[PDB]
Amino acid sequence: PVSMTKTSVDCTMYICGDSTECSNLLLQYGSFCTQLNRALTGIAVEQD
Amino acid sequence: ALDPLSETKCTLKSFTVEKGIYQTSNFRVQPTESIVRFPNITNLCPFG
Repeated sequence: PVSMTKTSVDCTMYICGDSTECSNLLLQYGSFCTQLNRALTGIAVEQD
Repeated sequence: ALDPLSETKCTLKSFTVEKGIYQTSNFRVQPTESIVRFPNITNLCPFG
């Protein structure tokens, strides 16, 4: 094997899909899900 | 909140964006109306 599947997970659509309160609550956690998505994009580009 | 270039500027937290491609949370289409579906129940109450 050479490469894996290029998964991309949207943190907001996953945790607080179609809602405002949970997104406003998660906004207090900083950049966790955003940096996880950035790491996933890095995984994808390194697979490429 | 004006153009996607400024959106990428907010994303990278810098006034200068290099040659590349980025974005943020996905844009979702909202439902136009609400459709209620319920049976056509035939049994009536014999109040008559």
